[PDB]
Amino acid sequence: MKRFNVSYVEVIKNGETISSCFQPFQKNENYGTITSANEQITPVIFHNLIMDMVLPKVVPIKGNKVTKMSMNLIDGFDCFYSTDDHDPKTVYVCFTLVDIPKILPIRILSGLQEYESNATNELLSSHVGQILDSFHEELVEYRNQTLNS
Repeated sequence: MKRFNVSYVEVIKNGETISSCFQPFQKNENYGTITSANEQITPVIFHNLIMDMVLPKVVPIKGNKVTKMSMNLIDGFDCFYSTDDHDPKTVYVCFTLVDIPKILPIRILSGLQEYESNATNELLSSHVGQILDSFHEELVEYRNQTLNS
């Protein structure tokens, strides 16, 4: 099937990871990418990627929300960064799969903002998945706002 899955969701508070959603899967039924040549990297690689690339080039969003570094931090996954809706010292960096378009990670971070919890290396991951399922529902709902049929 054609589903989604944020490979690694590393949150950041004051330039320091607060939460993290780093869990392997080996492309189960979401998106073909990780399975062997993308399950060795440690959250630190991404945590340092972000911190060393994203953080030193992050922004509190002015009218984008969940923007990809477009710097090619690493190969195999897609890396974007979304700062808190009211706390620049509370970023939200996601590490989806290159196969994954540029819309899930957007709903993931913006989604975590839908809740009130996302400050643990096993909490944000929650809404990430709970937002993942509801994500598509939005993609479907999105196909009926101003269309003919």
